[PDB]
Amino acid sequence: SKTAKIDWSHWTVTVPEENPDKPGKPYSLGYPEILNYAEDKIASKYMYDDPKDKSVVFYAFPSGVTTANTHYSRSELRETMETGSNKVNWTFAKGGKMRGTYAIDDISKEPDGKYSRVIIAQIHGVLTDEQRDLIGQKDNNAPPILKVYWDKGKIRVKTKVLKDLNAPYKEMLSEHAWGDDEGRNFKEKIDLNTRFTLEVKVSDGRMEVILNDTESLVYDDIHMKKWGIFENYFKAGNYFQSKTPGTFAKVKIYSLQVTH
Repeated sequence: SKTAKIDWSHWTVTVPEENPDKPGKPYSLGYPEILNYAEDKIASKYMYDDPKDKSVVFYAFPSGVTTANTHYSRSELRETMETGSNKVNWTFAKGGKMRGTYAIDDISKEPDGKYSRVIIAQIHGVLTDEQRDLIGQKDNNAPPILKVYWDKGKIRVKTKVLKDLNAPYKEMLSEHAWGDDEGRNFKEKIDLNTRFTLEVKVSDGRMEVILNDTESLVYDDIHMKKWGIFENYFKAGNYFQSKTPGTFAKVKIYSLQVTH
């Protein structure tokens, strides 16, 4: 192929720029209009081809336009395991694997001279409509159980923990029941402009993140078991973790594969 190996039939994209038809909401493309990204006057600014090395660039920066739970701007893919649908999602028991080949093509520094941080892969929980309505929530949001960062020359992983292990079901369904773990870093330093591979392997009660098919960070304790009540979708691209004026990142993806 002349372009990156990304199966567009299983992703939507949200970008930093406002949707003119939904003031205050970021522009997005799903299937099949997402295939037109190179020619879309809005999206092609933020998701575009590098034909020289067959990558797709995800370019993001603080735009002031974000979605409801989001807080930072993004140029990022959201997995649709069923082409055309947001509502079909997977449990950890069902499982899933995502493989991507990435490079951090460019990124800003913060005023203290340290690089800005960027989230390049996630697993995001999502409530079913039945769960949402059980607890009376305004939308289907649920915590990002996995966030994978590029952070000052390392790949860093953050996961969620259940704060109270005897919390009842309806409490467990709320984001307030889930806190952050302490974070874990891969040993291998990843410089800018360096291809690396990420693989995320999810199965019942178990989440594994692999860098360059060498080191694995494995999550398999009680919190992964408790997390089984959620459905999930993968995310990949550039969820940019700064609002400092003038900051940005560009994340290249050469290959992206999801299986269930």
